[PDB]
Amino acid sequence: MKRTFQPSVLKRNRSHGFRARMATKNGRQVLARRRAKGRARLTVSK
Amino acid sequence: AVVKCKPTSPGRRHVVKVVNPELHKGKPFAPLLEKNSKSGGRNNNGRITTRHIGGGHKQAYRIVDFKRNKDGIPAVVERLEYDPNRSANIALVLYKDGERRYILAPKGLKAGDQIQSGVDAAIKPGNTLPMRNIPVGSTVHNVEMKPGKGGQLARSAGTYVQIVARDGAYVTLRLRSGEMRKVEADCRATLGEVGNAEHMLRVLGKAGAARWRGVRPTVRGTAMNPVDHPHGGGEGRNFGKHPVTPWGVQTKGKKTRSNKRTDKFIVRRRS
RNA sequence: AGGACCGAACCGACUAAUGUUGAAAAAUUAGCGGAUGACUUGUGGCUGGGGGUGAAAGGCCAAUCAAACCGGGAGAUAGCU
RNA sequence: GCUCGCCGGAAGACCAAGGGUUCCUGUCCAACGUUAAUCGGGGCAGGGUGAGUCGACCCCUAAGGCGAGGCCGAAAGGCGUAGUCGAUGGGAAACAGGUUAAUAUUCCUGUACUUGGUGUUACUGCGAAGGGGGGACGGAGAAGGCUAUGUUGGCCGGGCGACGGUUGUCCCGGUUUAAGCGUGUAGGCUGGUUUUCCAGGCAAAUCCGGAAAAUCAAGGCUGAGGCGUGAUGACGAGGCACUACGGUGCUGAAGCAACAAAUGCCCUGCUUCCAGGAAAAGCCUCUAAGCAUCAGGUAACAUCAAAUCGUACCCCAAACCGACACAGGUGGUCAGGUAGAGAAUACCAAGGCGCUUGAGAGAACUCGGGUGAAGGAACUAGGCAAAAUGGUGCCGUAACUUCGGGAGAAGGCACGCUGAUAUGUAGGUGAGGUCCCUCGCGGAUGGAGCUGAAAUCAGUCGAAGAUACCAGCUGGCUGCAACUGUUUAUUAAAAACACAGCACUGUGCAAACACGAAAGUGGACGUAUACGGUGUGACGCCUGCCCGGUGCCGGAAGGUUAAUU
RNA sequence: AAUUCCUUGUCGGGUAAGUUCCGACCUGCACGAAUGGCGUAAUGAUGGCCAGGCUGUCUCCACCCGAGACUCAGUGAAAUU
Repeated sequence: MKRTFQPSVLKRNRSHGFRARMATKNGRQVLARRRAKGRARLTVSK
Repeated sequence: AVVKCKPTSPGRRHVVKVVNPELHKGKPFAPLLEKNSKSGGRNNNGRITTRHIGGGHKQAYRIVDFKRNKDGIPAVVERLEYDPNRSANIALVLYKDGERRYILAPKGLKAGDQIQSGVDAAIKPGNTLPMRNIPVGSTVHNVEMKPGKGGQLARSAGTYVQIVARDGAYVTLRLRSGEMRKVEADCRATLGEVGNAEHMLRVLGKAGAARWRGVRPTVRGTAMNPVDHPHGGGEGRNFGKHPVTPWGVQTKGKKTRSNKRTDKFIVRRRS
């Protein structure tokens, strides 16, 4: 049975990567929220 | 001509083809080709604006000369070619100076025929002249709505226009739809009729034939839920309401023309 | 020549049994349909919630859909238990 | 270690994606492993991934993304030009052998190849953000010529048989060699060369396009394989001294032919069809502004450079996606033997495995199967399930029909083995010889050798010869839908949806319409034989009556009627 | 009749026996002509019905071959309360 998650590093980076988040104001606010929470890993960079 | 396929299998029983041996059995003139990517009926927002568009055979656009502004240079038809972008056929014409161009094929135009453009050209099919020089009552195609912007009317398989009167600056036209429209008597037009008259006689014969053209299936609307179409659902087949678009307009006589900008070039509408 | 025929790969899911704290949050076994096409598949892209997409079942939109998910208004209100 | 069983179009081999040390060695057995464990994809420690040629990076662009100015929008922001990004596509070059416990087209040996920098010599019109060419493209089908590969013979080495026979028409094994370079063949495409002229290619042009003459018929391009060389090498079944019985030096014979043959190659070809089948750069040319006893360009030789990152291992799975060492899912490449139409199926080779609880017993009952007296649907909502049919050739085949079908209708007959026809025929392949020749990878002739159906006749064994696996039950009446298709992922595959066809209606192009506060985009680089909406649903015969109601389309006289005044 | 309540309408066919099926009749509760009417060859994992063949579907179950069940050793759940 094919499941929902089909990993792809390229698609992962261009969907939730650091540069993708910085491209839009809403994505920038996501980083700000995570920084305020003290997240150890801001995005799915690596 | 029109040939009816034999009923060797279902899907070929009702197939009627229109085979024209005069067409070129080879690749088109490469310099006059451009990329033509399919849209799928979606605009720059990515939303389906026009429904029932998608798929179909890959096509390459042909640069067809709709202005015919090369005046005083005779041209000779090289060959007739099949155009996937339109119902009519295009003709490759070679000018005396060595330039090649694509034009819509008139009714009785064949290889080796001579055509010309400009006020001094003769009154023969394929020649382009302003309406001022066109004798009244003659049949023309590829009519220009405005001077110099390229032909826009009567460019389909077997359509044409009739010049009924010339009231000085303006010339009245009988568009094949029925309008007695009038345009300025300076717009270029081509003599004769666009020759593919047998095109309308074509019968696709099967569902897959339509899909080749890029036409996706049409869902009626009565066979739909109320949340989707105004016609909506019901236990069985009810349809107890006036016919209407998916967005709420009559579609059974309700005129939708609300331009009002011109209102001057329309002598009569239709019918 | 063919949305042609028989039939593997491939894509489907008509019948039956088993399983039903399963090997498996839909599968296995034996049969079954399509199998040059309106076919199928890899990679990438596009359409975002009263919106999308839909050969149209209210189907599908991350095991969730007659209005997704996450956070917030919020300790909504509950003549009810 | 010896047997046994299983997969073998994989349950083998190599990758992408994904994972990220699971790889190799030593060591340990608490936990993890559905049991034990000395073992492990477990713990701990060490080692392991060597590239000018492989991939990425890089150059080029598709869909699409972003987008200086710009247009639009309360703000946020939206769209988009010039541009700049974006592979799943295009663009220079390495092969064979050997080698590590673990890497190699990356190291080693041998033999090559590509693109640039610089220098020298010779000869020289060079120059682009421009022009042209090229790159550059579909489906289906048909062969022909090849190769991978296989079989047999020959050749070389070894063998003479645990039990009758086995020195022969016997048995086992081997019989392998690349890129590159040279040759330019089967075959495909195109008439060459020279001069003059020209409203075209945004300007120019010797290039491209066009026109007009003369002169020759042989020019050019493309092209699998074969052959030669590479190769006096390498490899090589087996030997000979070392030989921790773990392995290395040295030596190492034959290394040919015929036939069969691809889904691979010639082929981005050819033929045919309609649904008419990317872009850009590299590359090849053309000149412009410019630079000219320069600079640049071409050729030879010399020299230098080719960085950086990935490279282990799994990759139909115990390492990826499924919470699991989970009967699931997962793209590409390789494709042996016998039988077979076949990548089905059966048994096997190479290779890999016996699926991480076992040992007994041989109750009911459950599960998956085998056989069955007589009857044969009496079962049951229902022939559910099971049983049965099943191949090739020939004969034969109804109503009905849109003349294609129905149809493999139904039904019947023959199938093994041996011999002969014919010590292997028809056919296919094709050596030597001879003749010809533009003396070549040539043509003709020639038929050796090899390969090889099918049929007839006769004889013969069994209960059964399409003996296994594999492999249509058939016929009659009838409702619905024309048909192939589509649909509720996960109780509904249908008579539902689509459908070709038909009709009504809107729409003259800045189209209707749709998405958008707007700009704009789709419709469409389309133009009424077009496009949108609605209903009906192939085809055949047809589609009657009603305009009071509702809607829609027209109408002008009157009545009533908003802001405003 | 995919439409008929009364209703298993009535007659005929098929069966020893037919609320289904097929062919007629018309008293159409409550068919009807593009939300189409009536036919229709071919097609269908479509609905109904009847035959031949075939059989453990059944009269009526018997035996046999395997995996569980049972015993021994090791490991070791669950709902519920």
